[PDB]
Amino acid sequence: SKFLDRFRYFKQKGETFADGHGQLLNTNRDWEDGYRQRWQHDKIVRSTHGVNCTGSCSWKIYVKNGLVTWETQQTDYPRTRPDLPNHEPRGCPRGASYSWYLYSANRLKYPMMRKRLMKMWREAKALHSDPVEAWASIIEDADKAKSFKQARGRGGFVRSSWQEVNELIAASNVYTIKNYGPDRVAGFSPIPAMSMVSYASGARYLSLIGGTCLSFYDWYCDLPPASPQTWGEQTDVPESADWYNSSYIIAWGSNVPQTRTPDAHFFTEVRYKGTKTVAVTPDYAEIAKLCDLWLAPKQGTDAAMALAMGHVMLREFHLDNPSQYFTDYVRRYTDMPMLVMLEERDGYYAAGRMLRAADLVDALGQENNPEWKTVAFNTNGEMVAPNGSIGFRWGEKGKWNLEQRDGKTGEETELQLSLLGSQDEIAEVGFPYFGGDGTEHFNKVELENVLLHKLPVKRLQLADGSTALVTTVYDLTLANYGLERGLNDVNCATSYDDVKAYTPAWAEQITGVSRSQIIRIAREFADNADKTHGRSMIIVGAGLNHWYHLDMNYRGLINMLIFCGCVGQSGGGWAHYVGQEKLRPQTGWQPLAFALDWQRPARHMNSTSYFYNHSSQWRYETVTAEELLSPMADKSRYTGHLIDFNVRAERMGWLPSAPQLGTNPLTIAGEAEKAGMNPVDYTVKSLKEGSIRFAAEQPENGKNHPRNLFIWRSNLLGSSGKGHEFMLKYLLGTEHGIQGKDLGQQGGVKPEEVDWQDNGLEGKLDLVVTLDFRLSSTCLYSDIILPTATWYEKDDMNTSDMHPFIHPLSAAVDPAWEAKSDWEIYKAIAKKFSEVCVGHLGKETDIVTLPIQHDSAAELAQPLDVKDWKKGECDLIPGKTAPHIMVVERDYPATYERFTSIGPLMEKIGNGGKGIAWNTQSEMDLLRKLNYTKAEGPAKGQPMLNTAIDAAEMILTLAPETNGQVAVKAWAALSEFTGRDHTHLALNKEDEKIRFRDIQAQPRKIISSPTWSGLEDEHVSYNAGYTNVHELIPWRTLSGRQQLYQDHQWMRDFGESLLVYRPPIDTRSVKEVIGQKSNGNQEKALNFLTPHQKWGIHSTYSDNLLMLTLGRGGPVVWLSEADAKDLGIADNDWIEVFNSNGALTARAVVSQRVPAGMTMMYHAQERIVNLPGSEITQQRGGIHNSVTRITPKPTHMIGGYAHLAYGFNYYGTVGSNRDEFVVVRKMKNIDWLDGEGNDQVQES
Amino acid sequence: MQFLNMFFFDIYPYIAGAVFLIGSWLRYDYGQYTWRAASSQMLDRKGMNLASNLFHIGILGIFVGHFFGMLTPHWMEAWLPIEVKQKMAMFAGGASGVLCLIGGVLLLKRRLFSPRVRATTTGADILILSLLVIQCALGLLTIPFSAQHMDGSEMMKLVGWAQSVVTFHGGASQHLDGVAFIFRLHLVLGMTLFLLFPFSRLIHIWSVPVEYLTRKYQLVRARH
Amino acid sequence: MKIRSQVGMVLNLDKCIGCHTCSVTCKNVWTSREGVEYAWFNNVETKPGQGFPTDWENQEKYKGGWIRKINGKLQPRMGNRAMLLGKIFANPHLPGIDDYYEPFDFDYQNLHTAPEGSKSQPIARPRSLITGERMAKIEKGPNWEDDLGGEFDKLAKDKNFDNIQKAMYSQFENTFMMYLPRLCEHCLNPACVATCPSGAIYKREEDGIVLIDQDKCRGWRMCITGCPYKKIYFNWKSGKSEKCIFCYPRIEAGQPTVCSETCVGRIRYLGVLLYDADAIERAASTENEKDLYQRQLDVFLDPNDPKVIEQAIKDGIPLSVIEAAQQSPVYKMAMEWKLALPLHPEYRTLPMVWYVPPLSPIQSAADAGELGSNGILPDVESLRIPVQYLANLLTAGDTKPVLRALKRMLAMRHYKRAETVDGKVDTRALEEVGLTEAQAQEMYRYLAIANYEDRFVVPSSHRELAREAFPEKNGCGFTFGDGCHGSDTKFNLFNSRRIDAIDVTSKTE
Ligand SMILES: Nc1nc2c(c(=O)[nH]1)N[C@@H](/C(S)=C(/S)[C@H](O)COP(=O)(O)OP(=O)(O)OC[C@H]1O[C@@H](n3cnc4c(=O)[nH]c(N)nc43)[C@H](O)[C@@H]1O)C=N2
Ligand code: SF4
Ligand code: SF4
Ligand code: F3S
Ligand SMILES: [Mo+6]
Repeated sequence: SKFLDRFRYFKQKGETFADGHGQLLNTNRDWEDGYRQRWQHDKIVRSTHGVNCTGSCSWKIYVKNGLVTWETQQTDYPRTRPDLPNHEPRGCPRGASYSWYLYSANRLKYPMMRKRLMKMWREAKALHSDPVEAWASIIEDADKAKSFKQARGRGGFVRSSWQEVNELIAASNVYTIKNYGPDRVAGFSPIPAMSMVSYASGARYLSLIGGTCLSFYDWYCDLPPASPQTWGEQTDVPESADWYNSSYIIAWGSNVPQTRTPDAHFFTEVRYKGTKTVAVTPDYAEIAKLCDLWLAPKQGTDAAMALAMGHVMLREFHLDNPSQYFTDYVRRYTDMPMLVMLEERDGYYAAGRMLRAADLVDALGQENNPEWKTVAFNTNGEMVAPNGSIGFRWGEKGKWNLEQRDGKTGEETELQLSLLGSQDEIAEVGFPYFGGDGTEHFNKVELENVLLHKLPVKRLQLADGSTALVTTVYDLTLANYGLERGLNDVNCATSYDDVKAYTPAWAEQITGVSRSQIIRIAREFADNADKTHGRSMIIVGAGLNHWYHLDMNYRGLINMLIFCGCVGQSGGGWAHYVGQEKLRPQTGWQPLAFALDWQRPARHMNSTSYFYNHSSQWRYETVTAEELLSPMADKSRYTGHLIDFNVRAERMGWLPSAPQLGTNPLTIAGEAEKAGMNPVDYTVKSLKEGSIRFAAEQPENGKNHPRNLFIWRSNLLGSSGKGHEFMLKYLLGTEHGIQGKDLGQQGGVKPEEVDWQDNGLEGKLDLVVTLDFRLSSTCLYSDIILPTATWYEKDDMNTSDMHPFIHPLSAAVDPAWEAKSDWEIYKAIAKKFSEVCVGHLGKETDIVTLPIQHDSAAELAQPLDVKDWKKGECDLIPGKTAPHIMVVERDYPATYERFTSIGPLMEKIGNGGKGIAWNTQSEMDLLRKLNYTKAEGPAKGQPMLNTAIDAAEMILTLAPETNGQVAVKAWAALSEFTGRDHTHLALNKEDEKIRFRDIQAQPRKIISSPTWSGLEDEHVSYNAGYTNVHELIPWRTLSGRQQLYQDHQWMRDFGESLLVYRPPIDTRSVKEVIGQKSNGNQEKALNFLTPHQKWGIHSTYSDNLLMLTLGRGGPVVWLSEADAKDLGIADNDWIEVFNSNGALTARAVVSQRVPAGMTMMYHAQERIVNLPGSEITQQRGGIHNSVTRITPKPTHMIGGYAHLAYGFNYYGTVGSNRDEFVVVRKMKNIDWLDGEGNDQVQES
Repeated sequence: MQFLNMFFFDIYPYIAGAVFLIGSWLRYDYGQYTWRAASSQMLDRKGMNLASNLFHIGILGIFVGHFFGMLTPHWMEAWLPIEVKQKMAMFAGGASGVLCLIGGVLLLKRRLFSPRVRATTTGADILILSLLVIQCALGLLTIPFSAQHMDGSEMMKLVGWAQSVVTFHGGASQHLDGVAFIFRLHLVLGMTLFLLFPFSRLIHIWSVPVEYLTRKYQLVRARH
Repeated sequence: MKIRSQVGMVLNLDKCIGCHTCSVTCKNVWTSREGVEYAWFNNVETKPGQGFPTDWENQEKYKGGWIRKINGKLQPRMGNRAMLLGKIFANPHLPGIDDYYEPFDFDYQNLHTAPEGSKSQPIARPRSLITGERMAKIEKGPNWEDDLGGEFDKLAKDKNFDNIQKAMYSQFENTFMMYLPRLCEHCLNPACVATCPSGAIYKREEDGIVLIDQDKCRGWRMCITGCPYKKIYFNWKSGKSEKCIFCYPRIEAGQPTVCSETCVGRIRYLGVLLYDADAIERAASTENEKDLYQRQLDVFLDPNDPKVIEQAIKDGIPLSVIEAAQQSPVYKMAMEWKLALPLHPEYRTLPMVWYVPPLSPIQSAADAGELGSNGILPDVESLRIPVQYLANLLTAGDTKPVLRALKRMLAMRHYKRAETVDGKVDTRALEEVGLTEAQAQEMYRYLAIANYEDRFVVPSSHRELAREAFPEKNGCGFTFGDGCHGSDTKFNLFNSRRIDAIDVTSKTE
């Protein structure tokens, strides 16, 4: 009795202590069980997060009372070497809050359908027993189609059932494929590395039926085009553990603590090892808190600082006191010794294409691909074609390596870098300079559009009898940087204080960063690299990569690292971190995701061009190609709208198309037969004649736009969708907030490759299907919402660039309510499709266009120039001057059986990637035992793909990163090309086989694979380029070395053969709308930056109450105190940000750490929480992408040129966005447009 | 009338008393987590300093007065005759009652109309406070009736009844013969508060922290 | 002399990345209930700032902690026993919900149920978790000032800017910010325990964790004012107060606290500290507040000293606890390397959660600078965070111990750089700060590599001692409601018996 216990008052008094200050009591403490019993749980399950953060962290999911209650990080990762800190616990605040979603008020529990669409669907089924015909009756009726499309984003969702939605979806897919083409059906899903099988689910279904799989890396602008340009690689970087091996690190435009949270400790801890760190950000970012020095250059001007730093490095470590390490490094690993041909101009010369073996008399002894082999002079003045050039990769074997040998005599040779001291004469070469251009918001330095430099040259007698002047990339580079070499060049610097194209003094004016800082740090960085042989590193992110001229920002940093021999050395190099793009078991996953085990090829598409076209953002383009050309380029050869360049790129096989042709590709085979010729020849003839045209030429004719779109693992319409209002208008057909006029309304120049119509086609998408576990902004605007399983309710796998571990997502409990995993959702759709298509689609023949692929022999397309077959400049040769034209047989009724089984092509053809292939029969035999086999039907005897685990095991068993047996066969395949053994890289792990159930027990480190350039070793950390530098494997570039010189016609004419400073572009989105809809408050133009947020990963977690409570309770925008005060804006005041593209509403965060002139709305707060109506559009306030618009860059459209050839997510136009400017002002009327009668008014 | 008289003044007082005691014991042994003052101050500090202090200082003055006024035996007699006690009760008790009533009304206005407090209140909090406000008002209303008998004849009856009840002497109701009805009501509502006591926040009264005044500052609990 | 043990905690602010993961995990586990939804046992604040609750460090306003009277005796700033009781009807210093923030939620369901024909896109508006009413706007949150969110003049009201000419810090080039994660200090002389009229708050003898007994607490809400760190939160629903429980359910078996194991930056260290309970009052009542830091160090005992070891055993400290104390990272950082410092020692509570001050980028200068004593690495004099600010936060205004900690961290860096870059031994910086190579290497092992087994050295609380673990192991958790838990006397009105006890006594002795 607690009451009776009170009588033991005195008896429970123990000894007093501290001279009567304290009393020890001997009383009951049973109440303590109250908190003990809260901590107690049923079990813990290992799982992770399928979100694009790059974290890839393994968590303990706690189940209590049979429900998911909370999570804490696993700490059992295999420990790193004793001299390196371990990875545990990893994690971040966003991930710690995921458990909130499972039973939250925003959880999607049942399949939903727009009421208007349901009403018509059911009324249609009552008149049409066949669902395909029911869908037709609705979609072919302008009034009916419009009734549900205009209802998008306007409420009315009603509970449906899996049976109903699956039938409608299947029916719509069949109708679309049958009447318009399989490529009129598409799916958008990104970053497969965060949940491999989940991505594969939809991609596999789409690929089987011929639908288009949209890209994401380029679309999100995570792809740094400078990587493919410089290394012929999409993106390969050192692991975070490798930062610990560096002795000098610069965090440039990378907010490590905030955007690389679980890895940040490697950065803070390496400082204790004596490593110096420098932060380069315009604002006082979180990263600055962790560094030794904070440099704050004007945003967007970073390339200027990088150029100045490189200037100092070359001057002091390459010229004045030549570094033995650096000199040797650039001699063997760069294209600097390579020879460049000079083009005759009026009074001077321009740098032309690189000299090729084919340009000389006996082609230098090279009979194979002589036009694809670069040339240089050896130390004995003799001309030679060194091993490693892209020409040695195909058509021959054993010479595609970086051994310093003569490609003809196979003898050892030493390449010479500079011609200075052996030149026949000195010639003046003009270099493009843009540092004088720019908007009023950035400082400029006036010099001359063309800077003439004195270059040492040599005259050569070409094979065609003509003569030519040549110089090395090395000399061209030193001149470009403005280094005086004794030739008395007026445009070269006499000192660092000399304001010349590229000095510290010059950069100080452009960036605002003190010249002494630029000098001191460049020197320290280079000195460190010299002492340690390359252990200087630069961690770079979207701060620099999301600008229109991201390539210049990157090549600037890249050159610094190359000049100091840091690329390929542990503790040094280019450390690019953006999205989670590294799906390690690549070649094991690719066949699964794109049904390559059954049919080849699939239909990949680069999304930036796709949306620029279909959401009609090109109809509002303000940027012209002309204003981007080099001042030394023939303007008349580059006329047309930016989209015209894309259309031309497409027909030349440079970039993919989608839809591909203006005619249903399933009908071409029939016509070919009647014409008495095979489909391929028939298509080519039709293309030449114009009877069949690329769909890109007429995107608004009514048959050339996508009609069915699947969206999963993405919030396209609330996060990544640049030009939000354009997507709503043109893709959705709903109200929109576009403020400006299009080309037609302004009477501007219409494209010369694309048809034009004053009133663009709207509401192009017939059906929008979104899969999610929370009702996102995208779901809000969809026709059908499918409840998917959370990451704690399904099995899958996850890997990342940050660490070498592969671990799983696991179902802690069966999916709640009626949710299903993505794999099961698409499997069910594939099943319904298979029955609904009977009588409509059978064994069809599909004509598929495929762009010239990088890492395939075809990459050696156009060697010396650009020829457009449509212009009659050359013949239409698919796979060389045009895209490959492939024939694909599809068994539509067998879609489900194929989806659920591993196809016969793995055994008939084999597997491979990155230019190599191998036999994988043993793996298929193993899979038959692990997954069991089909008992009968179309896939009888084939391994099964019933569950997500079966799919995961397929990935693990086929990939070299997860199966030592495959790893050895992969390295063996590569060895054939290089002539050097590389199997020693995996022999010691040949018995290793990672299994799904083992990684559930403990994450497993992967195996060194030729798919990558770093090693998974216990003595050396993973470092990109390590294999190129230490195994002498060439970078997949024209020269085989790190390419400083981009000699492709377009690269030269757009002024980017060499890195140069390029100021932020003028989007011209503000001046036409500012002051046009005044609310009485002052308006001001500001740079609109969208760095990634702290209270979410993109838009995921944005609606999570924990993140909203720790943040500011909803959409907010950061403003400097000066700008806010100028505008009369107080902290937390409602403000509106807008321009020609649209408008957004949010609350202000006023801070001193934001420099005047810029505003930051962290990336992705989306459109579902705490947003009042807009005073500009009179609609719900928009989002950050309501004020952005897609503007492509021609240099990102280049294809059919070695390293500049296509690859899904490897190359293509990017969704840059930091150059944007917006009008900002305090809101007056705060109307919520919800009928609650709870609106406010902000006075003054 | 005589039936109701014996019920309310001879029977009801023991029902209320039994419930009060066993209810308090049972809630203390089986409901420690529910044994709290239930402060609502943090949710709305406005006016609480004045209101709560007036109410508590006032009601404590009343308690002291009622306690010694009705329980103190007449023999404890020459210095404090009944009519002197009555004057003390009317003036000292009256003043305390006014303080109490003002505080109580302010607290009730707050509980009912302050959004944060009203939204988080329990029905019992409203009921118990409303009854206290009414009881205090009834109490003050007896003063003009006591004033009609400054010789203490009325008080003698009430004290007689109270002492009979607490000493378990039957026939307690007979002491009330002739007392003004107002006193009748006050007594019944007062006993009713004792009945409801264990099922309301009033249990906080049992916990007046007297021992704190002589307790060592630091407390440490040994393994147990 | 009475030795007691406690698992202390040290947070390395130099490695804190201000991510708040620690705050989210604690919330999910311990405070997601209605009544404490606004309470963050562990919360992270960006400095400069006023914090959560707003201006909690302003004791003149909140009256937290202890004061040393003229006669040398200690008294809660709140008032002595009688003064405190006099404030019980309405605590005049009590922080209001607005001082924290009004907890909110959003009407997500409107996104799902919005009717067909809506004139505008539906949205989820905020609603109060206190009243259930629509909120026109969210105006406050527990981390409202995150990353210098707010005008400098507002953030600079920060109590720690006292005695500092702060104008220069309002200039862009001189901008600075740091993170201050904090939980309950589980003090040796807790002001909360001393200010609770019911005596419901107590410090556990075996591990020093301070708890608020949920049975005994009467909701007097005086303790909230007493705590100078404002780490006790009133549960507005239950009517009782709650606070960080130092995750005792985990500590009891030797596991790290949730916020410790889940700290992404790997900045939290857990280790035993042996202290002389008999010296607590003497130390806390030292005349000069700048002596409190050292006075507390003097209360900590050397775990490797056989005199201490034998006394500990005599006083009942388990062998495994003494062993853990001998390899305590907390003892090394606070007593040996002098890197860790108390949080606001001037409150006189003898806090047990200490901090290593943060380094920062060098300050703005006229030029790029020159090589200093540490070469290309910073010298303590060049750091941009004003040392006086850090001293106001950790050492009662005395910059000496702060400078020593920062200098030593930098010295370690200098020494390690010579080793790993130049491949040479350079003890110059270490010698200047009084560190040996061995100490610098151990510092490096614990601070840089920081293996899990080195960050957390938590012994068992030995729940089997002085108790009956056998019957408890067999019957704990069957919460059928025997109504016999929580009291030592066996008699109970419902005529029941404890489920986890043995009632049939052995008759064979
Ligand atoms: N918490 C969290 N983590 C995530 C994500 C998230 O949404 N939330 N998303 C992923 C993904 S997909 C990406 S692409 C990255 O996180 C982007 O982060 P990063 O730090 O590189 O970019 P960001 O665009 O934020 O830029 C980083 C900082 O650089 C500064 N900055 C901005 N503009 C510039 C500039 O022009 N020049 C320079 N030198 N710096 C500039 C700024 O401080 C910014 O925060 C990554 N992990
Ligand atoms: S969201 Fe990403 S970074 Fe955060 S805990 Fe999850 S996996 Fe790790
Ligand atoms: S988890 Fe660790 S690093 Fe992150 S805020 Fe908390 S204490 Fe700092
Ligand atoms: S004062 Fe004591 S009674 Fe409870 S509310 Fe605080 S622990
Ligand atoms: Mo990204």
